[PDB]
Amino acid sequence: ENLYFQGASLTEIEHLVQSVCKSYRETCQLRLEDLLRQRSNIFSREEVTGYQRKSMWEMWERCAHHLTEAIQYVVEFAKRLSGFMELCQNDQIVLLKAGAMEVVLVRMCRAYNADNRTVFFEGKYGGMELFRALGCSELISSIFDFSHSLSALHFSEDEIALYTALVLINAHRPGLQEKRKVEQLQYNLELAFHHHLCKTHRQSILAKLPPKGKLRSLCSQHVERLQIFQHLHPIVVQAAFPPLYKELFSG
Amino acid sequence: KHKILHRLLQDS
Ligand SMILES: COc1ccc([C@@H](NC(=O)C2=CCC(=O)N=C2)C(=O)Nc2ccc(C(C)C)cc2)cc1
Ligand code: NA
Repeated sequence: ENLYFQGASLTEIEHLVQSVCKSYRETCQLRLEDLLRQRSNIFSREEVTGYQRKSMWEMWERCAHHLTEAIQYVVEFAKRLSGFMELCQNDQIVLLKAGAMEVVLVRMCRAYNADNRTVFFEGKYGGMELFRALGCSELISSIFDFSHSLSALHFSEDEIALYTALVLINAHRPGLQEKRKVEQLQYNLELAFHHHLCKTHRQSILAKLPPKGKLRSLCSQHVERLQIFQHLHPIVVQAAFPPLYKELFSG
Repeated sequence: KHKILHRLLQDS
């Protein structure tokens, strides 16, 4: 069904690198150059206070929407990814349900400024104090710490492209029907990532990459904080949360 | 259900 579902040669690994980098460039949602230029555009003390004064349900809804929009670009990235559309519909859904949020969390490090510990949110850069109305400081601080540790790696766009393809194409996801097909696809993508790192003398980042349990823990904490919000405002989730968000994180 | 996800995946 696809070349990368079997053993690939060096030349085909080289093509896979260009393919993944292209798929990512066309689906990155926000341009890195726009994110870097906006670093000086920081929310005022008055603006931060206005966000803190917002109700919990309103902040949750704003955040669920922005996350949902980011996930749509991840779905488009998956669709352009070599071998993804050749997998069955069950496996594509399994891979996106388990991995879309993890891909968004990795993509996030581009919108995060380690110099002043601020993130790009609704047109400007703000610290974690901007999300105080959410009432999930542990999850927010954990996301900020994770983006801070990824920022220290100084990832290029090509490295993000390749690493993020691997976050998504994970053959160990429970519920995969064609596990062997996913395994071979993951192997070729592992080779493509390691090949590009070898070529750019960036193999030193391999030991510095976050453990796979770190991304799973963040996702499990997200689903947990959602359930606590759901108990407090069930009609807010049912009526105002994006349908795509509920499909991935509620059930 | 996976209504939205199926639709996004099918929409070519
Ligand atoms: C692809 O990477 C990003 C995607 C979106 C954003 C931010 N976008 C917006 O705030 C936004 C504004 C208006 C709109 O219509 N759509 C999105 C974004 O979502 N920021 C963000 C940052 C941190 C968090 C959590 C820590 C709560 C959540 C959202 C940042 C990086
Ligand atoms: Na960063």
